[PDB]
Amino acid sequence: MINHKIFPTADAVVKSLADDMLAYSQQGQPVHISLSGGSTPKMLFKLLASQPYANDIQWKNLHFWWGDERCVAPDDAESNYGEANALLFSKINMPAQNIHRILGENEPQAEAERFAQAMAHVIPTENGTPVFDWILLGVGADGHTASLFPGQTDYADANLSVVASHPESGQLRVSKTAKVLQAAKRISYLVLGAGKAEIVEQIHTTPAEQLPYPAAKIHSTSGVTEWYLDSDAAAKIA
Amino acid sequence: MINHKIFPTADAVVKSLADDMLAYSQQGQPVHISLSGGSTPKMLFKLLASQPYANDIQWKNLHFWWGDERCVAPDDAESNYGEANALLFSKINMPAQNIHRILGENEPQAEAERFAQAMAHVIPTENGTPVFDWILLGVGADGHTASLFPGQTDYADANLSVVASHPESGQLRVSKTAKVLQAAKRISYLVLGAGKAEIVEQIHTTPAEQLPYPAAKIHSTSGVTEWYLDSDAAAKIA
Repeated sequence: MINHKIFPTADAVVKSLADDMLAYSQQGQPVHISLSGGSTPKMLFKLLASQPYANDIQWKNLHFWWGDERCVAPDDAESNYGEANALLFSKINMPAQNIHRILGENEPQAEAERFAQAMAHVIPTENGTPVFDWILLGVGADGHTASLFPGQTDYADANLSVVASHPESGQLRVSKTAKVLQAAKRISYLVLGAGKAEIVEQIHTTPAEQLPYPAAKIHSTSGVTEWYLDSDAAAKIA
Repeated sequence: MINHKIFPTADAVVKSLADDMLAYSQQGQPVHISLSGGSTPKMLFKLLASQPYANDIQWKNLHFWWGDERCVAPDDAESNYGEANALLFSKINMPAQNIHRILGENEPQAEAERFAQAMAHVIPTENGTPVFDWILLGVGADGHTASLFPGQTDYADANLSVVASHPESGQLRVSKTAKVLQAAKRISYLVLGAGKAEIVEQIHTTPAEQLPYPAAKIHSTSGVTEWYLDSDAAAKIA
């Protein structure tokens, strides 16, 4: 199933995400959630750290993992974990073991392997692949998602993680592979702002086969693939 | 906000709707639902009458109304209520008082007025207009919804209901007006099958002001407007 949601504002998108985080936490069983970094996740973290979310969300039932992470120390300005910690985790009461950071300070190939083994060990699996309850994703102006970049992504990668490099900066990242995104119950591309209007129009109107964009090609095989836009991102299609 | 959902099968569409019907019923308070007739509602009624829905849905909390009704006796083949009753109501335990049919056997104008007063009396209002929790809508091959037909719909009608005549047969209907649809918390256009692919593509790609279709023009003002499609109806856009 595919679900496209167009909200009037970025704030409305983030509220809807926060409401879902709360609902997940009330279910009772562990919920494994994969986090992206960037401007929309930043907004989400700030709302989640505020009342009444900070108090009402049952953080003990939620597990945070990362769809990708920059290979820098967790206190570096470019750490996804570091930003989530600064805006959210340091402001709430959540079991430390429910936060599953990628070790960006470590040798990346061995870290990708440790990260993959942790996912497979902790998260319920289907055919050996961890099944996320929810993966939050970005879409770059180049169509990338997590750190799966156009022209670098092996869609038949059987591993659960990969070391990839940013195509412009050469920065190393540890990323989930497409396989893990495809295995998830629900993945949600959070695509906000005028800056994304053009790529939205391309993905919306063009067969995925004709595009080089990982975000256009990767969907949950048997679950839900969602596109969250605000009116600015949707301005060319709605 | 606008929500588009594309499901792989008609069964999956109606499953999603029945799950929502269940959840609505579990809030220990009245939920006002407006029903359309036609193939998809038909499928929904059969599912609602099956296990586990027949027994688990708290029918005492749901109130059913009609977005439109054919001005025929309730046991006539052409009655929307009559079909809902044959497929669902006669198979479940639901208070008679919770089923608010349009009296299709009666003089249509005085019936439109009775229907209007009945909605205004018991459904919480906003600026005088009853606010439906959920309105299920069809979209005809001509773009009509409820019994609001292209070229014959007064989008500025301040009344809550209207007598309409089918443009082909002259058959009389009592319909909600556009105003009631626009005031609802949630309206959901249920558009299934290859027969709808062409008009799905037209509504999808053309500004509503350039289209004569009521279903292209009518949305919830401050709530959710949804389009539920199957792969077949989405074939020209996805």
